Amino acid sequence: SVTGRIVAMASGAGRPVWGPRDTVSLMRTGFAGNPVGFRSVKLIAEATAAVPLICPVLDLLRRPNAGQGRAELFEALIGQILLSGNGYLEAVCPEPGVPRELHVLRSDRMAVVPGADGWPVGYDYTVGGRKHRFDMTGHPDPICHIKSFHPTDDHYGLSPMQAAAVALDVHNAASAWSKALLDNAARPSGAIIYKGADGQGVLAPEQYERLIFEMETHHQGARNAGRPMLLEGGLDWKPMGFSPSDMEFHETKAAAAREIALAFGVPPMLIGIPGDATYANYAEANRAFYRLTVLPLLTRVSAALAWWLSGYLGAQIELKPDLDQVPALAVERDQLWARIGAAGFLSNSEKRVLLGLPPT
Amino acid sequence: SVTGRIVAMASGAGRPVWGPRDTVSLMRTGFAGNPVGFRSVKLIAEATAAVPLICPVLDLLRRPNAGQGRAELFEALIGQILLSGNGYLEAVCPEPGVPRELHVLRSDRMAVVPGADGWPVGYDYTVGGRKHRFDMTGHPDPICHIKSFHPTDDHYGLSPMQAAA
Amino acid sequence: GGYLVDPQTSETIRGVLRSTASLRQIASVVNVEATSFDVLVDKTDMGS
Amino acid sequence: TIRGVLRSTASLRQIASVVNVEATSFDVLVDKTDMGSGWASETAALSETATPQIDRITIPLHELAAMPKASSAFDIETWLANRIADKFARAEAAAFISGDGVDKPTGFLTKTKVANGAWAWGSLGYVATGAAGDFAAVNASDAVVDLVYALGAEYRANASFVMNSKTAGAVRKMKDADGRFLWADSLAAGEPARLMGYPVLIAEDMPDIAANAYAIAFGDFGNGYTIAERPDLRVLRDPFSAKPHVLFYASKRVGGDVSDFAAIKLLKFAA
Amino acid sequence: MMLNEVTAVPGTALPVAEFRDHLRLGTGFADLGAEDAALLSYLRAAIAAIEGRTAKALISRGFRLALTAWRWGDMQTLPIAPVATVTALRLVDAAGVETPVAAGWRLVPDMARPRIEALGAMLPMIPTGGRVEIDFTAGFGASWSALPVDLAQAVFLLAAQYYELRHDGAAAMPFGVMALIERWRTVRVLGGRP
Repeated sequence: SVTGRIVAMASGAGRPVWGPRDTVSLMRTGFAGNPVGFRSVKLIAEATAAVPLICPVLDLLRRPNAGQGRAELFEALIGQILLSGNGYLEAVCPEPGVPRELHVLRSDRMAVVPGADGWPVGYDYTVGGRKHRFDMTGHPDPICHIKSFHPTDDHYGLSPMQAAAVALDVHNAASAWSKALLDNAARPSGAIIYKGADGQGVLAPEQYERLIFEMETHHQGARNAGRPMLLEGGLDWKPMGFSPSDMEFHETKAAAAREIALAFGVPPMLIGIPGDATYANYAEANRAFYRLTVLPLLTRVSAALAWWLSGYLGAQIELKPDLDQVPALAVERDQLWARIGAAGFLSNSEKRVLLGLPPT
Repeated sequence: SVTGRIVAMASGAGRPVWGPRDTVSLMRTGFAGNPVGFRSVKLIAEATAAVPLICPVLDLLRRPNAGQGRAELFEALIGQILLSGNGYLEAVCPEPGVPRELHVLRSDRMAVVPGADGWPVGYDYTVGGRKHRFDMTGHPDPICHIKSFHPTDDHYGLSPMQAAA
Repeated sequence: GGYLVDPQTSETIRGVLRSTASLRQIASVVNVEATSFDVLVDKTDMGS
Repeated sequence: TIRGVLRSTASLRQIASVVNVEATSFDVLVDKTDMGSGWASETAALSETATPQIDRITIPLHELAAMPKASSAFDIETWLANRIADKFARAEAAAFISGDGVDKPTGFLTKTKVANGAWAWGSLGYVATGAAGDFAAVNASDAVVDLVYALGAEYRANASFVMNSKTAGAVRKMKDADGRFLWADSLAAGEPARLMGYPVLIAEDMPDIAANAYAIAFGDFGNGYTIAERPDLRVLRDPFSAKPHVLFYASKRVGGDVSDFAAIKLLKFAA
Repeated sequence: MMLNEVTAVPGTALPVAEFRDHLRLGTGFADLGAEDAALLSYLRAAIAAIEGRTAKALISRGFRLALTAWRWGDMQTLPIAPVATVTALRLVDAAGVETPVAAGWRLVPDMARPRIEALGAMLPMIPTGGRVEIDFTAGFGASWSALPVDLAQAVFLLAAQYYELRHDGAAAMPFGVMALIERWRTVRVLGGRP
């Protein structure tokens, strides 16, 4: 905070700081463009919305606004964090405490203002040429700004799609390689070469319609596969091939489809990409998914809702994921109940306090 | 909310916003065209209809209308969400509470209207050149608009077929 | 004092009203995405 | 980190009345004269003493635009945004002081000055120094002090001097008959920043000492000069027009002239 | 990109009196001028053959390079190689108005890459639907003596050939016509986008 004043002047106080320009184009080319970048965010954002929470405040979260439910809110919230590294939540307060409206402001059209002491004073929702200038020079601070970790930038997040932005363009263009190869390719199944007495000679349109009708009827198609095809003088049939037949950038697409899944943190088994068996039997890969890239993400966002929404209340509230009755963690729950349940030496109430039960 | 009021006047209030151009052509080439895209939607839409629900109101859901059962409704509903990212349900209310008709409106011929404050005021069912202009300036709001998540658009869904196009 | 007071304007920029009947109402429109459209009619009937 | 030349920052923005305006113009409404009430007679008609004729002065709220073409060691988006905000903070400073009427705010120097003592409303008052080249030779600073005391006691509650650097130089060059520096006596003092009990604003767009130039101003610019503006800065991060050069578009709109012609007094270096 | 010539060569600058010494016509005859109408017809036909195989100019006549869209964002390599003192990048408009522009463009002289690189990171923009003709005088020198002599010899090896055989009749030197030309051709290996 003491050094906060020094970085603020360099950027320029009172003026909007934009950060990354090409953020909106990674969405259309990397999330609406390829299925791997599409499925990876949809797999996470529909997983963090499904996790229950532990606190009143959750009555706001259950019904944030019209037409945007509890689970639909976090899909919009985490879906901006995975896409552009930043999450925004406007609170509309007709009432003084616990404001009854939440709105995920998209992070394409939002810009920060550094202000005096380096910590932000303005946020600017910029649609068309129109700005809004939300104000942070107050106590309730009407927008929570959830940052992904960015080491070099002081105001935004890193957005894992930016780290995979080369592997998206490999997977977008290798998939479009095979598309435009199926659309721009002339393979013939042969060529009836007609030289003539000279090195060059055309055949007359009388002879040419004769050549079609014996080729149309008697030689093409499945039903004429293999006629013995008499070739008189001058004529010759050179059959062409198609030498790379399968596998046009097949492994570099399948390797880039795994590096996209690597950056968002989904395992290759969940998304459905082919590859070597790393995880075994989905009791691991679903448990690894909710432990390395979902529950760390959800306990970081819920820790920002636990502090931003407590600024509207008087008493501070904690708000964490449940990490109980989330059915992907049952292999960590069998393993912990059967450990203490088999420990017969310590008594009955001495293990209800370990497994989390109210003792009797 | 406050941001939404500014967003409206950029696109244009009172005028229909269409969104995806090709969503009528991805259906014929991606759902009636290949078996893999056909079976994938049929595998999901016949799975969501089979799941029971927990609540009266479900008596409407069991028998929404003539010739369109409970399981046939969600196959039509999810079959529009997987195809075009948007689900629509018209309710006909002769009675004030629990309207006895549900209809899956197809999302090819439906268009949104942003209205004044950014949240929608009109939905336009456009077949041929003929419109309807459903009204959202009331409390019961006769169409539920189920969106798939779309980060760039403010009015529609993303439709996984568009991602696999 | 004439600079002190300023007029009140209308709430909306209003326009001259022109007709809406357009033959779009009575002809048949098609939701199409193309560069051309090709109707298929039968000029004459088969001989019987 | 890319460096630049460090230009002057003091801009008359912090001592003039900054009004956030949203329309096309800002209309200030000042009466030109007094009520004119007289002591009534005990047997007289006594009617229609007078009425102050009001006047609307229009702040046109012009716009300012600079359009550079962009054409990974240092990052242009932040640096050019930190240069063009400085240029918009400095180019409006020239318009606030010596701007003319066309498309830009008219500065307080361009308002048809009349010698004080014959002061009317439509102008600004000045006081003469003496000889035309510089301050008076016999008694320097007499022009400064009667510039202070020829203004009005109500505006001198919070008034300030406006000079550039090399007029404050010529002020600090004033010395007594022993040469002891009337302002900031020693060579160890520095800028005392409280000339005649009033602050000094070093605004470089003021003219320097010349044959007739008005190099020193003094006033309560909070009543005198009204800067009406819109606080934002447009940022068109343009990805079109030229593939080779980004050609960012940045614009701020701002206007202003004098609201009160009694607040500002000038020092004419002539007879 | 049209690249026409404003003015041709004068003809009097061509060394017809020295080409006649090359071809061994005759020394002291009283006629001496029956071939003058045709000898410069083959010198202009051999220079223009070597001006196309080498993309050089050789007499420094004035050119006019009328083009519409810039080939690269800022560079604009000129076709005719040995240049000096680009006169005018007058920027015509969609129709009519021709405004010459100093425009902050430079000229990078080279025999291989005669660029016109701009200094403001973007050449002067082009009114949509209008061309940008560039007047420039490109060549080695004004007279025949200012040429590289091996290229001047390649004209004399070639225009002597057109004088000695009229139609395409077939007929190995160490430094022939071709081996003198090849250090003046343009060696390029780009078929790419930029």
